[PDB]
Amino acid sequence: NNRDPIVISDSP
Amino acid sequence: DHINLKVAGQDGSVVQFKIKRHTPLSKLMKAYCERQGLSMRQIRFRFDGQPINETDTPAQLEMEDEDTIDVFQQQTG
Repeated sequence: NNRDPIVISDSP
Repeated sequence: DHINLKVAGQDGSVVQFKIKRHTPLSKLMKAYCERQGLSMRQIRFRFDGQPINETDTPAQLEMEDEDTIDVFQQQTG
């Protein structure tokens, strides 16, 4: 199992 | 709140995309694009078979939580 984590930045 | 989209690569990589429902999918495409270190013009994002546009959004495409996205590669020739 290969998991890559991506976090997204959201502008208010 | 945040929505979790299931983006999977042809290699079998599953990314835990923590994004919102109003955040542009264009940013999502670029994120994975930069993550793997490839060009955006090299990969194609497909949602339920339909290609994702730079003007598309989760709320627009009616993307629900835990929705899957397929990423294909552009044929060289």
